[PDB]
Amino acid sequence: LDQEKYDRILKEVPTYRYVSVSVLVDRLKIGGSLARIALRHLEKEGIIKPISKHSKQAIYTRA
Amino acid sequence: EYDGLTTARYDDHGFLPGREQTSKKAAVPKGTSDYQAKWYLDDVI
Amino acid sequence: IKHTLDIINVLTDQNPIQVVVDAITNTGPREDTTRVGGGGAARRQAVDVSPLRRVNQAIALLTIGAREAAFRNIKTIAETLAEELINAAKGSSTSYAIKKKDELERVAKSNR
Amino acid sequence: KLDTSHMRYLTTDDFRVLQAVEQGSRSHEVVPTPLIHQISGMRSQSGTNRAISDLAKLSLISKMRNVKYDGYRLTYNGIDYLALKTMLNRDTVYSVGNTIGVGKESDIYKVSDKNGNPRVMKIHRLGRSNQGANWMHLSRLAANKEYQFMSMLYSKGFKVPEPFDNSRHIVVMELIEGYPMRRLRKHKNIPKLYSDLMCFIVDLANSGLIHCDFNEFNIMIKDKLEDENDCGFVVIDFPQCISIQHQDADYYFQRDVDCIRRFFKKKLKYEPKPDSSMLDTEGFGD
Amino acid sequence: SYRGVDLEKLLEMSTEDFVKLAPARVRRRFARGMTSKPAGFMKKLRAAKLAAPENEKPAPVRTHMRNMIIVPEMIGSVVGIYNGKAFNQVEIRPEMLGHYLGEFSITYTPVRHGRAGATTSRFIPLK
Amino acid sequence: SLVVQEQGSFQHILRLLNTNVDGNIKIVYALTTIKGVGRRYSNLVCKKADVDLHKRAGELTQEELERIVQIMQNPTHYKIPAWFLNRQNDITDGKDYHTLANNVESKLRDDLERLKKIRAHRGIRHFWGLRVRGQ
RNA sequence: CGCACGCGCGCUACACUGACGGAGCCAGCGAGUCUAACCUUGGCCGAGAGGUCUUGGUAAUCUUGUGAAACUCCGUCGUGCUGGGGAUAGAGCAUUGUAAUUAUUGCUCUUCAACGAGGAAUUCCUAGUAAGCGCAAGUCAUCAGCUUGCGUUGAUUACGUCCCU
Repeated sequence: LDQEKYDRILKEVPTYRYVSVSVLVDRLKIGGSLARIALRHLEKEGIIKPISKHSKQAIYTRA
Repeated sequence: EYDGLTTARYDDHGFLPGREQTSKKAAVPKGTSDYQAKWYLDDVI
Repeated sequence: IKHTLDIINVLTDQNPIQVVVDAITNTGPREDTTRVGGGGAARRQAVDVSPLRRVNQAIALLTIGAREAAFRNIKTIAETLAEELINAAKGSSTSYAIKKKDELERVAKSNR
Repeated sequence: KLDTSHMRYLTTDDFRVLQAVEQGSRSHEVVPTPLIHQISGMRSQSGTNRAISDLAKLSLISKMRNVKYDGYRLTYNGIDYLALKTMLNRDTVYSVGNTIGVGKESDIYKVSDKNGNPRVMKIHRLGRSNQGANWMHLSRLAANKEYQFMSMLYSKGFKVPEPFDNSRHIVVMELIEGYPMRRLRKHKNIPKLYSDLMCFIVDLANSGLIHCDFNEFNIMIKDKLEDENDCGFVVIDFPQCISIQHQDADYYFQRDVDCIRRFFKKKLKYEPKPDSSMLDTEGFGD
Repeated sequence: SYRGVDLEKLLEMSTEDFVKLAPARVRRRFARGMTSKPAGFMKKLRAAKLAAPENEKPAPVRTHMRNMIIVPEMIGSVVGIYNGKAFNQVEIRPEMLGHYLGEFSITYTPVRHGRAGATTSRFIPLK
Repeated sequence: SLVVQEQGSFQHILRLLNTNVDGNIKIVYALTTIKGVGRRYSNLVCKKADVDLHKRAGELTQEELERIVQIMQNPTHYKIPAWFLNRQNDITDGKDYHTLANNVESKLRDDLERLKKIRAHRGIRHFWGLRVRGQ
């Protein structure tokens, strides 16, 4: 179980309607503090478009 | 009977009798005012 | 609204009012009871309020539905609004505000 | 607020008077001056205005000097002191006070009986007090009507406490050393007593009076036996009682199915075991 | 026994020095100024060990405050101390360290929450 | 961030320092789950190890803690904070006890053993607070 | 000012519009030593507190532009009686008051409580009223919580009569 998220994102970002941390909860693994960490390195893949930045409210948009 | 009672013959509309149930406990340390005697060494058994 | 609404600007919306063409208005209120005096039995009558209730079953339940139904929510305040105006056109009945949508045309119909 | 300490200065001069004038203020509201002697057969001037000026400060009577329709009225203590005097007269209260308990039209006043075991003088004063045309008419009769409607399941096999006397505002309820469902911590038989909340309104439909009103103060695990803790039920659920003919039972019957589902689950995170029951059986099996 | 460190160092200290290591609500008391009210107390102490059956029990000499601090030096003497009226006999030892002589007080016939018998004396018997 | 998973490695609950310093809370506040260690003890380790509070924390290595054993294991040379602790330079002993789950409550109540055997406040009434308030 | 019970008052916490490390740095009803111990504007003394080792003031100048607060932006944590709260209490610090005791509040850091907008009943509301947030004062030797204000920023719902009274 090493890179099953690597294939089930690059074949499932055009299957999942959004990109968030609640995608990961469908497999029931982690709910916790490894989430606000992961907003600044995720979109180096390059399929979903970022929109806005705010330090208290870091929000982007699904595509 | 003069000393084997709780209430005088006032029954015949008045008192509920005030019961003084004596359950004394010792006063060990030294020096006592009116107050502090009963709260010295209360072994509440 | 401005920090949230680009998600709603994806789902079949060029400008974000285009699905919302047929969404806000189509909850048009037609019928609601009054509290009958009754004399004892507090029954209900088949009468009509002005059409601002199934409006407020869809708009005042978005006032709570944006802030106060996102107050103490699992997710945040403004970003549980990724769903609030997608399919709000007609009766879905499986939601926080659409569950009592049939109950303006049947509550004033059941005991009338 | 309350006064209590204006009573013990009297003599027999008011004891013949009271329930003659209490049945005399009902036959003839506000009584003028020279009638306190002559309703009771008390004499005209043998210790008389001495005794009425004694009663005057005590607020159980007041000098309502109107224009030839004078007033001697048996203020608010004309019910209150004189029902204490009535329980001194009807052989229940022998002195006043070991009392702790607060409501609005039900104060819990902890007393000891003629027997010696305790009971409770609950007092009825609604509107606080506001005692007027119907407020006195209520607390006279809501002490009498609720002397009649606390036995609706005691005869029928279930737990309703028993009333004793109905003196003018006073309703005497043994005394119940309760433990409500906000005071309790744990239980030994949980899943029996959730399905018995469907089943208590089953019992309430046998007598023809459905009761609802259940908050966290309601069901007293009380103290019948102190040592071995043979507890019981006190069910403070009464005043949401509705005659079933009225058109509100569409949402009273559905309360019996899907409204009690929180307290044995959440208060007692422990998700429950048992079954339930409707009241469609109780429509026919009264 | 005063700290655990050497006892021939600590017992005869005044209102000066260690409290400049201690915090300022009990440093704005003990490291400001010695308050020498226990200095003529020694002069009555030096006679309160002479004519006793020695090492055992001297006389209960009275003392009537609530913010006065005793220093441990004086193993073997007795002083009666304020408790609201009377004078609690204390065989003065190093077994009290910087706490009030007038802390010897809980001054009431006790608070009736378990046996409420004096509340029964205020209620109403009634004619 | 990094779309990479692992092979059975990460837990969710640990058992660390004789009690549960967990594998979902860090060094800092799972040493608050056990009683006796506050924030800035392991947050002054941040200027020497750069480990702050921002993670789900079944990640700790027992050799980074060995440079924190350079801060822990002898309580007499190893940067113990001096305006911080639970009980600290005490009337009880005199040292700054930044102790642990098994060593706070045994080093806490020598101010409550004392004063009214000594006739003042805390030597009968706190024993009354153990002969009555403890049962 | 000690606590078997009960009420009300305001203030909060029960969370991700939350507060935190710092930059974006505004008001006024403004108030300050006479025949003196006030308001305070130099770096640091100091873990911190200010002394006013100094200075400026009979006053919109010197505090003062009360460089006020809620605060806006780079970094902090995605629901876990929780990085929510400091509830209770201890240890390392003062400005004092002739001494902080029943600590008088100003000061660094841990202890982190009930409580999942909470049963009954409701408090005030229209062109400037809800709603927060400050300032400084009789409280000040220790601050405002009450208070009278001013200032900052300022929401759903509306011209109506007895249903409550």
